[PDB]
Amino acid sequence: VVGGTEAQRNSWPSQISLQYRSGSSWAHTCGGTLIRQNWVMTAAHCVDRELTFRVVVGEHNLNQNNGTEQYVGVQKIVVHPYWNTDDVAAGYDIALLRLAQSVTLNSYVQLGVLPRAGTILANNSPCYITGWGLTRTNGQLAQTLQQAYLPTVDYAICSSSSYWGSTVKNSMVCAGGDGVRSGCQGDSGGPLHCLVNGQYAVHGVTSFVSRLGCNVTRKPTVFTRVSAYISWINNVIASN
Ligand SMILES: [Ca+2]
Repeated sequence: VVGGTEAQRNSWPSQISLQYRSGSSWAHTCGGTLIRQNWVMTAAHCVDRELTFRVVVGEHNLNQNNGTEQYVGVQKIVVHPYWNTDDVAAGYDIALLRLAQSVTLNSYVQLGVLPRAGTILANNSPCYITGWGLTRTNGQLAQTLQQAYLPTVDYAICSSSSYWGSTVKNSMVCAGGDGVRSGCQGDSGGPLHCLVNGQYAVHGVTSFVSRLGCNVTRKPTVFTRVSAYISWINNVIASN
């Protein structure tokens, strides 16, 4: 997250850290959202490579013990059937991870609230992006969970030639683009939390930013629109 601020420890309890094993140690690679005690929602491009993955819930500071973390391996990976790693602009950047064990819910670990199917947000709706991603283009990961206010940019405006144009589809949600705040490498797969009916719900899965850089004027961070995948998500969890 570029242009963000440290979030109050565990103020976004459904946020998870997706890590892979590198030799004898682990490394953060993506964010994710806990949607069931044993299911995590993240981006398909986060699991393109065949490595060993693990999920950490109740995390805040990646480098030290907070006394609230729970570590669990990934037992099954279900990527959307239409995902094409060579065409992220085509969409379908969403994957579901079945955890090897069910995590314990508590003050630091809670399930994320998903929107109703088909729900589209009005322009400039209040939302927040959270993650441990780069805090600057070509920079380095944040040690502590970061958050940034990132209001939405509706499809009409986002798909105009003045922004992303044809690159963005209705199956995506755009947010930010103020040139100061944005998601960045490492935030991928993470949530876009938006206030709806007095309640924060996860409306997006961080997917991509401009090739030119993370925080670019008129190049909002693009997210997979979760509300377009409710049926698929429900069919997978009630089958696996
Ligand atoms: Ca920690």
